[PDB]
Amino acid sequence: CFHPPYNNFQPDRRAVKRVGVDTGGGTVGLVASIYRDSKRKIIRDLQKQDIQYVEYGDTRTLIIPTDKYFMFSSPRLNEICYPGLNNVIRLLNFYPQSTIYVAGFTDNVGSRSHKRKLSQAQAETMMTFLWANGIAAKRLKAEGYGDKNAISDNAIIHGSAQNRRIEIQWFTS
Amino acid sequence: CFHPPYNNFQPDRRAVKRVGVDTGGGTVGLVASIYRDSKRKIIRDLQKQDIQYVEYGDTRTLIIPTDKYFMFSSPRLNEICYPGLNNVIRLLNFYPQSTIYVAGFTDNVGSRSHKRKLSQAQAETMMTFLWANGIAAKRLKAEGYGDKNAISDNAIIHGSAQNRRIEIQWFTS
Amino acid sequence: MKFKKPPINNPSDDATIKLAEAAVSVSDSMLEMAKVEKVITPPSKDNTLTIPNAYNLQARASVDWSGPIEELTARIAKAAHFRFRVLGKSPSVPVLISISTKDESLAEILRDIDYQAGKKASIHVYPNSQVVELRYAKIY
Amino acid sequence: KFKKPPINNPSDDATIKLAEAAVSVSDSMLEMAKVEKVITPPSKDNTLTIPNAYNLQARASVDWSGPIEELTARIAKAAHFRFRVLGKSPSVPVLISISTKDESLAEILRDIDYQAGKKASIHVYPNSQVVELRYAK
Amino acid sequence: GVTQINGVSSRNLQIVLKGDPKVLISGFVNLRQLDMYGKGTLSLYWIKSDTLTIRAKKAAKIQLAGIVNRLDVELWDFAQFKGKYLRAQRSFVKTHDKSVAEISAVNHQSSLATDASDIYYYNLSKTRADFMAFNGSVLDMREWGQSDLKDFDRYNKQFP
Amino acid sequence: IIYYIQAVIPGRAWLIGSNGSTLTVREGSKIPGYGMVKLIDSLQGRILTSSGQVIKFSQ
Amino acid sequence: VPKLPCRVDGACDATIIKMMTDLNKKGIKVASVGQNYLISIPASALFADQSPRLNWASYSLLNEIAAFLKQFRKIAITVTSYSSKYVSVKRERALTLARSRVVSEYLWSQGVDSRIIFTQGLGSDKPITSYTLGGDRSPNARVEITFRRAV
Repeated sequence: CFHPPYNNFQPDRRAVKRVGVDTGGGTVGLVASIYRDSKRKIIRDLQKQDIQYVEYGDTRTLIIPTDKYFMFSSPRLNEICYPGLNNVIRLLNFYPQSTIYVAGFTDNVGSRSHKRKLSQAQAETMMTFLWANGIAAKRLKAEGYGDKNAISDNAIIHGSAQNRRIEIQWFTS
Repeated sequence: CFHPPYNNFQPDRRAVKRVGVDTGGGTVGLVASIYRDSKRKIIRDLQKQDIQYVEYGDTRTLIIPTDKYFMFSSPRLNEICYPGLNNVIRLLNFYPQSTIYVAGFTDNVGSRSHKRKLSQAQAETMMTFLWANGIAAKRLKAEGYGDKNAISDNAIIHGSAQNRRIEIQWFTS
Repeated sequence: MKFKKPPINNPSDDATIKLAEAAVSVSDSMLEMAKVEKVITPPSKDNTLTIPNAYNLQARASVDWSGPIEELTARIAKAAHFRFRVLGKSPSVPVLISISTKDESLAEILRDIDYQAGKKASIHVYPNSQVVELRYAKIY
Repeated sequence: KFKKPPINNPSDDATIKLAEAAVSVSDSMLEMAKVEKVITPPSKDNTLTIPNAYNLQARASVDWSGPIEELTARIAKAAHFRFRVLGKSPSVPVLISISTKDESLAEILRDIDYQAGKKASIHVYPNSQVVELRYAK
Repeated sequence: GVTQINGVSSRNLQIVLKGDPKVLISGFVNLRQLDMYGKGTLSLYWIKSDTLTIRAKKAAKIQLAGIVNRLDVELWDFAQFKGKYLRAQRSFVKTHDKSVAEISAVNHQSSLATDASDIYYYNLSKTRADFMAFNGSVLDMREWGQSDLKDFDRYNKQFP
Repeated sequence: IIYYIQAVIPGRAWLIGSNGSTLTVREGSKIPGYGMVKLIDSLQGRILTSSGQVIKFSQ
Repeated sequence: VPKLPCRVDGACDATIIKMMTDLNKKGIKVASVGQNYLISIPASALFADQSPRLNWASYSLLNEIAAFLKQFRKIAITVTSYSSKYVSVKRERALTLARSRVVSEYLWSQGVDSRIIFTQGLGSDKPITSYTLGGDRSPNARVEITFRRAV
């Protein structure tokens, strides 16, 4: 079956469950499996949760809100939102040659050293979670920027909520 | 068919379209063609647009309003009014021996050097458009007058609108 | 043989007629004074010495602005990838400009801002350090 | 297939005259400003240049509105320079105002010199590590 | 046959070439007409003329410099006109397929490029008028870094 | 008397004066009123002289 | 309430979603991250083969984009053009500058209510794809219009 905290970092044998409830037809179980392990349904599942995906050229980017995937003002990872993290591992499993950059961003409230240190901690936590699921250490790099290059306006409430985020970029070659 | 920006400065094969919609009668297509390529219907089409034609002796003159054939206060040519320009080329195709004079005129508002320079620019633009449609360089001359010799009164609104114009004169021999 | 005269425009409003007649007289009064003043005191120097051009000062812009000077100068400098610097104290009565142009280079935009600033502020450009500098006048 | 006209085009023989008058007035404004403006050449501009020593590139954050000597002495002390004064302080002191969040000290010194005007000057010697505030007689 | 003439001072000259010559002439020439039909190359240092008419046909290379009151240029295919450093007052230039022109008009410039041909100017004339037909192109190709470049006016500003 | 230029090639230049007198100048030669020539620029119409001034195109 | 305005005029959320969906199916890329917006257009749908001359039919697409841009409120727009490598660096720097000048002029002619439009052309300096086999058919010859929605 499935162990809810990260399945002991083992790949879950997901397809056999569908082909067991459908043989308990084999062809219908194979069609349901080959639909849900495809890339577009995984992309739609990240769309169903609060994670944004942007593809432009051969550069791909994931945008993750710290509001739902971290506990408040800490580098601890929020354990109720494990389906999103498992879907991130499943999507990242499709590109086994590229290099990964993870970058952390906060808003403008507080002191500068505080913002930089919190960003660095959160980026390292997400990089460590990526490394512990099988990805080799030579493919990864984490960086924490402060309020360096924002994407919304910090003088309003919703845009300031949209500014606190984690960026994941990766190439193809 | 027809390319709307100036047909790549090619002569449009106009008659075959009429004889194709009438053979798709041949005699009726020839009568419609020999009516619409005649001089009087072309003169009536320039009358239908806002271009005036005056014939007196063996000197012929075209009067063109800059209000509809140029963009505002610039030497750029207004591309929505291309049927009138194509009809000008079609009418000017009938006199292949004469020499051409094009003269530009503005109204009285502004400074003198400004009026002269704008007139010179507009006359050169219309001369270049004539030269690019096949007419040889030894047959053309452009001149820009300011508010030199007006044809209406500049103290009233409609006459001042009538004073801004391009004059095209040509001979027979 | 219908007779017609070429300029046939849209109908006009008599309010616009009255404004046009006032504006023409304003314009030629303006012409005579500028002619007299140019004759009396001929200028000798040009702000090309203080604002030379450079590469990536040749990107182009079209602008419609009716406010204070600092934010516009900051936007132009940020588009030109230059640092922005302010010298002196801003006055209490603000320095207002009004620019309405179309498709001219940033060096000319900066020169027009410099010309309209008048006796109140000045623009300097240092291309070797990539700096746009605005300085206020020591008045009040 | 379609070219549309400009949306606010002067398509009216009164509006056209109004717009031409509006063009010529602004041309005359540009002419007047060009005659009226006085400039200085960049060769003989009397403002302190950036003294580009290593110690004067440190970033700072200043809020001050008061006499010039105390603020310049603190700037000198922060740059590990020495500081000396040549002249006589007037009865009414020279008042400046600096309000910045992240800017270097060499340029703070440049602003101090610009705001001081004709009454005082700032000189930087980067071999014998000293700055000097010189009054006007 | 290559040709190297150093010093010509004539008040009239007419040159037509038919084969594959490689000629270069120095001096002062009031040239009037030029027609090229081969793989000819030609260069002149100074010309102080009054009216030039150039017709180039197959693959010809021309390199002129000097003062010209009126210039007319026709390039047909695979022809290159290196008219940079030739400062002309009036220019009429027409280019057909896969031909290259370098123009230096001063007062008045009139140009047409029809299909996959190129016109490059190198000076900002007081009045400019350019037309494009199929895939031809007229480009600015100036420096961008000179300290005293001058921008367009109300009267120069045409949009290609 | 002041001098202008007419046409510039890499290596030599052709000049006109106020009086209508033509002149041809090398990379290094002597002209009266300016002095000694040390740079002929081809991409930019400017020639520096020994007296620190530059000769350029007409306007 | 009956005399104050109740919304910004001529703008509707359904119209924004409809036009964004239609543009993405047509092939023009519309993306939004935070409040920044990007419209990316392939150069083949606008220009001829590396000449700054528009086709006559692409003005409908520019009209559609202008109708999209009138839905927002904004301060500055940037238009930047990029091309592919043909002859030298100068020829495509001139080409991209001319292309951006023409496109921003037609957009300014239509009624986009912006205060500044900046235009630049970068040549073939910043490619978004390592596959450089096409000419103007290449995916990395494009024009990009970027802005920030203001309040």
